[PDB]
Amino acid sequence: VNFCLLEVLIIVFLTVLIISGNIIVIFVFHCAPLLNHHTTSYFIQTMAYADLFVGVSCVVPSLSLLHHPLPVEESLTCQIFGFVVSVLKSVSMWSLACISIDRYIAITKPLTYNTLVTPWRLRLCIFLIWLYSTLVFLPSFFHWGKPGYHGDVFQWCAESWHTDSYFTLFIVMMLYAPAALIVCFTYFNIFRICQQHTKDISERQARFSSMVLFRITSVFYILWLPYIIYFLLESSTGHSNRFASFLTTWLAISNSFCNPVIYALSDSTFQRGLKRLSGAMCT
Amino acid sequence: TASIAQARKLVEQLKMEANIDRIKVSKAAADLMAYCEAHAKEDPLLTPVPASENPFR
Amino acid sequence: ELDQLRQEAEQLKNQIRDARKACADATLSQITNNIDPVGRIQMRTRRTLRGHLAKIYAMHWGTDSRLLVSASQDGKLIIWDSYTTNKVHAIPLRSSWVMTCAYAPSGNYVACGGLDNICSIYNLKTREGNVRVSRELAGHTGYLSCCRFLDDNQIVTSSGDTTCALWDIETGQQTTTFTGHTGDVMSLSLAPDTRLFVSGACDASAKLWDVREGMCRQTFTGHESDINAICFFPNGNAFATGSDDATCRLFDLRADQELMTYSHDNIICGITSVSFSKSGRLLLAGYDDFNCNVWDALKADRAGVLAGHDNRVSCLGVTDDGMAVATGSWDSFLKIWN
Amino acid sequence: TEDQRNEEKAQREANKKIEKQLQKDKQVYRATHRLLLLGADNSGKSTIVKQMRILSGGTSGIFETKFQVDKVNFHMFDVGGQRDERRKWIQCFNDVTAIIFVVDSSDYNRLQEALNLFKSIWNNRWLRTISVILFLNKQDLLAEKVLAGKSKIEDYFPEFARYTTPEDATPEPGEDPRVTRAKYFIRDEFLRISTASGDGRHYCYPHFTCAVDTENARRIFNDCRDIIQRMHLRQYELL
Amino acid sequence: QVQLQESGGGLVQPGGSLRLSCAASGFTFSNYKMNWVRQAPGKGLEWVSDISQSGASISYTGSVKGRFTISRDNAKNTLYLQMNSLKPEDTAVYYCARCPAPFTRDCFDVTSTTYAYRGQGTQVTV
Repeated sequence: VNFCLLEVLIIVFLTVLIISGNIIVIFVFHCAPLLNHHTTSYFIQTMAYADLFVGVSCVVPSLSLLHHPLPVEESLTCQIFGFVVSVLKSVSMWSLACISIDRYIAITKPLTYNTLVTPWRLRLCIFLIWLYSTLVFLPSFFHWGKPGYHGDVFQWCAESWHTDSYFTLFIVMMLYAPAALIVCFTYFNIFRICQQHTKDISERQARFSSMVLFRITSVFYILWLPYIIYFLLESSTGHSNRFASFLTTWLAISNSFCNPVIYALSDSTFQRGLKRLSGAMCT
Repeated sequence: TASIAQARKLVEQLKMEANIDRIKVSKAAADLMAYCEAHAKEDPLLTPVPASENPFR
Repeated sequence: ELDQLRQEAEQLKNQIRDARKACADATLSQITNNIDPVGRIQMRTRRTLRGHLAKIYAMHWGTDSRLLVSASQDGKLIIWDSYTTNKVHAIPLRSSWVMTCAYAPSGNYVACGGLDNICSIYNLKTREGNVRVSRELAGHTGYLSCCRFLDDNQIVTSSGDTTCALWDIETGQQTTTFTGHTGDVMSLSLAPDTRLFVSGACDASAKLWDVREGMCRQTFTGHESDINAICFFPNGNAFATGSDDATCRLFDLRADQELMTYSHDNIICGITSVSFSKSGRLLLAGYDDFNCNVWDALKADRAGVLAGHDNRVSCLGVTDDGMAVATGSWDSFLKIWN
Repeated sequence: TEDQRNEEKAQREANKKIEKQLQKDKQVYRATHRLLLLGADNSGKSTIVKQMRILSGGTSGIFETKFQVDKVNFHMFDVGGQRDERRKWIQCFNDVTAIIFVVDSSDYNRLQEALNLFKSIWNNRWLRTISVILFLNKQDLLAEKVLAGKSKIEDYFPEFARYTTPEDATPEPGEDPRVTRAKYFIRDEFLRISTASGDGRHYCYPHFTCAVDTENARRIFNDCRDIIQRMHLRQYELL
Repeated sequence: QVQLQESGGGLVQPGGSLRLSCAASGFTFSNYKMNWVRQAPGKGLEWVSDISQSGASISYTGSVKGRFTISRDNAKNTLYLQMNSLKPEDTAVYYCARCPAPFTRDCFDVTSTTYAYRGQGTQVTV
């Protein structure tokens, strides 16, 4: 049980940080007076809830690796697990893109922003994100492919369930590429406008002589992209290193606790809210 | 004419301030301490209220 | 002969100064070796009243100690239940720039005023259940900074045109006008007996007026800058002021001289609201350092800090019961602290 | 206790109705954009608000107008009913998007008072986050005052002797290089204040406005747009 | 109470020299930005000069930039205007105005009404 102990320690080290950080962020965004209802707070709350659900889905691989509870089918577990956490990651990803949408609009339509982004459209938006993420991975239950290498820690489900390139090229074009495209275009426009304004400020200061959201999105994609490239490689032509698959999958899972840590330990005003809520907790 | 009326008004206002029955500030301090020790057993914020009679808990 | 008048005024004010020094036989903090310090006070936000879009600029408590009026700069006069956090009323104001609100001692009426330069009065206990403005008081020529009901019919109104006034609401005219101040009277306080009231101005002077005879009974000048906030001591003898000097001052009317100076080295923002607890042992002070302080009024020490607001504390009140203290602020929430 | 429960239910119904109305009002409140208009007796700010107004009569203290440009509501306060002291009622405007500042650019003796007012507004601890859309008014009269001689701008501002024009627009100010050298000297006089303080929190947006100018609504529009953009880019701290 | 008394002045022929001194009592003199404001006859008031809390930051209006010089001492609570190369345009009442608040760089001191922390006055005639 040397590899078993190593993998279960990795899984525990993921899941305790995941559940603690997401519980903390959920209680913060539920108890914050000023940060109660924004145009981005709904999406950030959805990210926190999705990653908490990632944690409550990642609790059961620990049990199967240590205490081993199995259902009657005994193989359906990955069929739910490798489904559900996958959907949750999609629920995370698109929500970040949705953030990258509205802040883009907040810069592009700055005076009509509250006319374009209302809380009703937020509720419709998170509903559409969850529905679309669940709909894309449904053919996994139709035996048209494995929807990702989550659940490969179950020793049965890796070599018995085979990915399909039709399914992979279906979900990458429909779920994996468009989120990255929306984020890339929106942060391109944000940084272009920031360069124009920095040019203006620098010019006026020349005439008279004598990024917590960015790092959340960036860290998400650079911790998540190895999983995409190795997933597409292993689903394209028949060559799959097991260790690299495990490494990339749990690296992709690992951003779920990274987002609360990056947000709380990197922002200033959210850190002030964190300290004030911790004081109201202790006192 | 206006300056004389302003002088009368200001002198009489400062004069009404002038003939005021002042009391030594030691007695003022004594009166404040007497009033605060009158309500020392009564103020809901000098001593915190028990939670049963608090209408906010 | 203006120089002769100036030296005459200097002679009489030196007579006042010598009378105050004759009063100042011993300082207050010297006599109080035997008093027990209050020690430690902490107060927690029992209810966060969130309903205001813009910065809250005024509040007034109720005499029932439960129904508080609040005024914010979006144009809403919201009457809240402090117990069950229920917005029993929310008036849209005619002009959103209001800087003061009043709650009648009977509880039947509220009032507001500000840069509209008009004191509007709204009838809470209307027959139909829809609150309507009763009458507008349109005699001031500056702005409006503080108003208080003496009763359901007599209201005293501080203003930016240097003059306080007292009005008959049913008539609509000023029963009297107090015109002794030099600039921008910002806060007025009522005595318990409602026979005489105090008011601090931007001329750094806090002045005691008689209600019935319409004259300035006394003048106090200890502060160095604009006075923003005044309240009587609960007995009616003393009163404390909060000025833009970043210090509070406790004067006593019977001695015509300041008694305490509540200040510290590390506080460099002007007091925006002040209040006295029911015993008067606690002086509560809003601030522009985003947090309130609470002081022991009998030793000039910081009893505690009320830090919960993201912006400056624009208003501050304590119940007649003395159980709660509400602090509104410019971050658009009130917070009620026990 | 049953009628007590009815009383609590009626209270909850009142709170629900009030909060629904407050959402209905919060939408309009965030939709509209507040503009504190500031000026003097010399500065033609009434003319400027007239061009955004024309292109009932009340004496309720302060003028408070509405204009609209590309379906955005602009709600502009002229506070003209108070005393000439302004250090307490100016604190009410810490949350306005943009302070308009109209200046009579022709009267050089009044300009030191105008720059002193501008420097007070810039460095006020409650106006340190509000950008100022400076409207240097009466350029067609400043052209007369400089081309006519007999009014010694160098004797009103001694720094004008050692000043040179940095940049110019070609058709409208570019007919004469003297008045242009005058007008940017006025502009830079305010800008020397604006760049002396304020760590990206607020900016001056100076405009050369004639006696009549129909485009001031669009200038306020395109500057408030940049103001909202710059604060959105300022929560990112890319600096 | 707060007082701001001005000493100096009188009558001086054009081209002369003078030095006004403001003794200001009733506050911490160091914590405030002090100002010199004049009132020519038949006019309103108009700000002439100002000096910051430590004396480092100094400004004058666009007429007296080279001629006059503002200075202050905070252990003496005194504010000086050293007037040189005087002019018939310099005949005015001179007030040492105080900025209304401490620890701030914003001032409102030119007001045609009775501003509270303006000095009593001094006829300076040329």
